[PDB]
Amino acid sequence: RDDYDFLMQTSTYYYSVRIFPGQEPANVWVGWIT
Amino acid sequence: NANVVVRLLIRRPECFGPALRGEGGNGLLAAMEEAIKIAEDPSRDGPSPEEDDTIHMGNAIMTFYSALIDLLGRCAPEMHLIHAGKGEAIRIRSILRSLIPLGDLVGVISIAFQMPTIAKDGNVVEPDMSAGFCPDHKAAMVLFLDRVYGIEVQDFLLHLLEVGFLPDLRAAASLDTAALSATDMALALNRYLCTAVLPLLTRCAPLFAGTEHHASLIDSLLHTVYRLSKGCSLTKAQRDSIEVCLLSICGQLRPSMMQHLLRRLVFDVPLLNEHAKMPLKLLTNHYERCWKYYCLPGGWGNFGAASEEELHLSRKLFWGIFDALSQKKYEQELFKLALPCLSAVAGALPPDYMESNYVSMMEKQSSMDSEGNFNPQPVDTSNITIPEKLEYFINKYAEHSHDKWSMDKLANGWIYGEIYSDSSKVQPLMKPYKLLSEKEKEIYRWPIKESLKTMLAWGWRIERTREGDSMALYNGYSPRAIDMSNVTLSRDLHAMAEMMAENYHNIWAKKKKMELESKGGGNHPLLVPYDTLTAKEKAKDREKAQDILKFLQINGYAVSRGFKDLELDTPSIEKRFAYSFLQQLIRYVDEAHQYILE
Amino acid sequence: PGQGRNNNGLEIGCVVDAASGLLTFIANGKELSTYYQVEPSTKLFPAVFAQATSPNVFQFELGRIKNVMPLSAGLFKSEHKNPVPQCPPRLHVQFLS
Amino acid sequence: HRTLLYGHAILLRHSYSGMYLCCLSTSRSSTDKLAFDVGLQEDTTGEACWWTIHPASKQRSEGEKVRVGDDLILVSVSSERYLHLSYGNGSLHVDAAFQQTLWSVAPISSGSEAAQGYLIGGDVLRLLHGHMDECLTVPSGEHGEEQRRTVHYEGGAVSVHARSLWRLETLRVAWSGSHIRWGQPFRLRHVTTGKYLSLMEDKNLLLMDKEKADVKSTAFTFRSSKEKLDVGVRKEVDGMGTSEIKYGDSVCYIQHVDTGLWLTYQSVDSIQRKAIMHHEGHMDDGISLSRSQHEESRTARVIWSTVFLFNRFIRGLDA
Repeated sequence: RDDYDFLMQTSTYYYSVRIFPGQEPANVWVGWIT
Repeated sequence: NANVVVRLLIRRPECFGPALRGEGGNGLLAAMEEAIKIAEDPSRDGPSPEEDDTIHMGNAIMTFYSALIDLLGRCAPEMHLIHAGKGEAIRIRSILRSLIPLGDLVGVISIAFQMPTIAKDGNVVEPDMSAGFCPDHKAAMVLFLDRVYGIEVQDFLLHLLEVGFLPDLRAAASLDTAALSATDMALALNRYLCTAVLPLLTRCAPLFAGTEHHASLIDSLLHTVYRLSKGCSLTKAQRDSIEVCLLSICGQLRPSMMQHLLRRLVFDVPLLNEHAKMPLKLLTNHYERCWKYYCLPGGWGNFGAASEEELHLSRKLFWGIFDALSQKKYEQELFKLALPCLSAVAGALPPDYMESNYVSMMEKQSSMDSEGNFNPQPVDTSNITIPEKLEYFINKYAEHSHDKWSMDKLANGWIYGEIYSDSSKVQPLMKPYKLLSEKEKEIYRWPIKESLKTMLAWGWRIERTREGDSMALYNGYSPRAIDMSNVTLSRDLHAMAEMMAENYHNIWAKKKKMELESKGGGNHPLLVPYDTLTAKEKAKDREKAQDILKFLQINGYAVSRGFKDLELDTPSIEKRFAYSFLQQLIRYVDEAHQYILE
Repeated sequence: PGQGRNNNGLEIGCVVDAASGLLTFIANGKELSTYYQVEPSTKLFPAVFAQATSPNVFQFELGRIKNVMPLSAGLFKSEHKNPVPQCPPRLHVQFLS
Repeated sequence: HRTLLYGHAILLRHSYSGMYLCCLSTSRSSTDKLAFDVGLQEDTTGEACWWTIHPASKQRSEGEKVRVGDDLILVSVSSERYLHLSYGNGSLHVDAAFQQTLWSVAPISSGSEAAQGYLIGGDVLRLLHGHMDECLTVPSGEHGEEQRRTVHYEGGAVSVHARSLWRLETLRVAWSGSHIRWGQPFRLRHVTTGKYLSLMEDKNLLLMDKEKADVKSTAFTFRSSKEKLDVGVRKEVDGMGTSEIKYGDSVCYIQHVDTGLWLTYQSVDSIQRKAIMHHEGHMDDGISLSRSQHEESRTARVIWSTVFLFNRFIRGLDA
C-alpha cells in the first residue's frame, strides 16, 4: 500500500504518454518544455 | 386527369393491394419477396388440379404492383409546376411520398435477377418471362423514384448506384458472350438499362463532381458502361444512349479518375474499327476540357497535376493513333472523328515532356486482353525459393495468425478440449502455435510463404534492419496480440499492397475459372477484373495485403522496389516529344514531296 | 528492450521532482538512463512532439504510479493533497502555430 | 359571426391552450403507416390547421346550413384524410386515416349570449364565505397529498393564492356553459389538486379521486335561501338559459343533492376553522362568488399538470 504520509510529504509528480500501436515511436518525443 | 385519379384512389384504399392497404400490410418490398417465393414454389403458383391458359400468380402480383407504382409515378406532378410553387402539386407530392416510402423502392431496385447459364451440352437454360422477376418491374420503380422523389443529393446518388444500378450493369456486361447475347434475359435487361437507368444517370451528371471518396465506385461504373458499349445485340438507340451517358458523366468527372478507363482506351482506339468512334469523341472532349492538367506545370490548383504515368499513357495513345491512321485506308467520318482527338492530345502533351527512360514494366495488359477482355493469370513463383532469414518472420506471422484465429473461435464460443467435434463446438486446436504440429502449422504457413514468394517474383528487395535484428536478438492460454488497425503504411506501400491485392485476386480468379469450366455453368458475378470490383468486394484482399505488409513493418523488415534505373537521360533532347513529333512530320512532308514529284 | 510497443503501446512515464529538479523517465516499467537536472523556480510544461504516421497518434494519461503524486496536485493548488488523479477543464492541449 | 355551411373550411381553436387542431404528419405507428397523428399547433399558417366539414347523412347537402345536432365527417385539407377513430387498437385512439368516422358537434356555450357578471358553467372561482373574506380551501402545500384532502375555511393570502380555486362542472355534457340556475346539480373540482369535493358517509367533507368521484357523493347545488322548500325537478332548457346567480352580489348556500345537508363552518377556533356538513346549519352560512382571472386559472391548471408529471418522474427515478 502506497504510504499516505509519504504522498502528503512528497513533491514528485507524474504523467504518462501512450503511443498507440501503429504510430512509429521514432517520430514521437516525450518530456517537458519551458 | 391525374388529380382526380389520385383523389379517387386515396378515397378507396382497397385499390392499392393487400400489401398497401395500410393495416397489417407488410410493404412493397416484402410483397416482392413474397412474390419471389411464390414464383419459386410450384404448388402456390399454378392451379394444381395450355401454356397461355396458365397464369403465374407471383408474376401477376409483381405486374400488378409494378403497374400501380408506374401509374402513381406518372400521376406525380411535373417539376416545372413544383418549382413554380403550386400548393396543389406540393400536396400531391406529399400524398404520394406518404403512400410509398423511399426505402421500399430502393430495396425493390436492389433485388437481383437470375442470369441464364450455359449447360454441359453447350445449350442455354433460360428462365421464363411468364414467371419470375423482370426488369420491366424495376422500370416502374425507377420511374416513381425519379418522378416524385428525385435524385438531388450526391450521397443518395452514389448509394443508389452502389446498391441497385451497378449490379444490373455488371450482369448486362457479363451476359455479353456470343451465345447468351440473344437470350430474352439480356434483351430485357438491355432495354431496361438503356431506357430507364442510363438516362437517369445522364440527367444526374452534375452530381458527379465532388466524388473523390467514391473513386473505386466511379471507376467501376465507367468500366462497366464502356464494356457494355461493346455488345453486339445493342441497337442504334441503345448505343447512342450509352454514348450520351458516358460523355455526360466523363465531362463532369475529375481528370484523375479517368486513368483506368484511359488504360483500356489506349488499347482499343488504335484498332480504329467502328466501335472506336465513341472513344474518339470521349478522348477529344476529355483532352480539350483538361488541357491545363497536362500542359501547365501546376495545372488546376485543386485538381493537381499528372503523375507521369498518365503522360506515358497519353504519349502511347497519341503515337498509336497516329500510326494506325497512317496505315488505315481513308474513311471519311473515321478521319473526321479522329483528327480532333489527335490535335487535342498533341495540345495537351507538354512540348518539353521528358519520356520515361525507366519505361513502365510489368503492366498487366495480358489481363486486359483483347479476347474475353479478362485473362486472369498470376505471376508464378514456384521457381522462386524462400530465403532462410525470413523463416523467423514466417514463424512469427504464423503464430500471430493462429492467435487471431483463436481470438475468433473464443468470440464465436468454441471451447478447448481433446475430442474434435464440430457439432459440440469443442476444438483441441485452441493450444498455442508452438504446441501446434507441423501440418497444424502448415495451414497457416503456406499462404504466408506463397504471398512473399509472390513478393520476390516481382523483384522487390526485402531486407531486415539492424534494429529488426535487435528484435530477434531480444527474442490453454489467453491469446492477446498486436492490434494493427492503427498502423499505417506510406502511399508507396499502399500501392504495393494494392498490386499484391490485384495478384491475389487473380489467383482466386484462376481457381474459380477452372471451377467454372469444370461445372460448366453458373458464371460467378465477381469474375470481373480488380478495377471493376467495388470497395466492399476488394476489402478482404486489400486488408490481407495491408496486414501482411504491416506485420513486415512492425517486425522491422524493409520492403522496397527492387528495380533501379541504370541512367536517367534527362539532358538528351532527342527523346523529347517535340523532337520525335517534328522529325516524323518532316519525314511525312518529304515523303509527300517525293510522291508529288513522281 | 525492443518489441515493447508491439504487444502494448509504449507508456512513456515522465517523473519530475519539484524539490530537487530531477527529471527521470520510465519506459515500460524500467528507468531510462536519460535524465535532466533543472534550475530552481523553473516552470515545466508537459509536451509531446510527434510526426503522425497514423490516424491515432498518442494519448495524455494523467495517472499516477507507486509513491508518485499525480500531476493535478502539482498543477492545481486546491488539489495539492488529493491523490486521486484529476483533469479539470482548465487543462487542455495546445499546439504551436 | 357567420353560419357554418357544409363544405366549408373551419379553424378550431382549443379553448384552454389557445392552439389550433391540426394533422401532425408524424404518425405514432399505430399499425397504420398511412395514418397520421392529430394534435395541436401554434401557427395558423399552412393548410394543416384547416378542416373541411362534409354531410355524413344524405339528408343534408353541400352549402346547406349545419344544425346543432348532426353527424359530421371532417377531412383534413393538407392530408385529405378523415378524422378517424382507431377501433382495432387496444386503447382507443384518434388519428387521420382514409376510413371515415361520424362526429357529433355539441354546443357548449355562446359568448355573445353570455351576460357579464353572472355565473356560467365551467368557471374557475373562489367560494368566498362570510364578510371577513375567508375562502374555502385545502391545506397548504407541505408536500403531503393525503393531508391535502381536507377542506376548511381560511383567510389571508389564500384568497390570492391558487389553492382556493374551484371549477364548477355541470352534470350535463351539452350546453355545459349555460347560466347556472338555482337548484341545478353540479360538482366542484379543485383546480390545483385535480380532486372533486365530496361528502363521506360519516357526514364529513373529503376530496376523492376522479375515478371514484361518484355523482351521488359529489353533487351540490346553490339555493337562494335556507328554506326547506324543495327544488324538486326542473328539466333543462337547450340554450344558454337565464342569468340568475350574480358574482359577488348574490348570496348562495351549498346543499348536498342527495342528503340535503347544508355546508357550514365548525365555529371552533389563519382562523383555520373547519368546514362541516350540517342539516340545520348556522344562521351565517351565506357565501359569495368571485370570478377568477383567465391567467390565474391557466396557471393553476399548468401547476396541476406539471406537478402530476414531475411526481411520476420522481417516482420512476426512485423505482
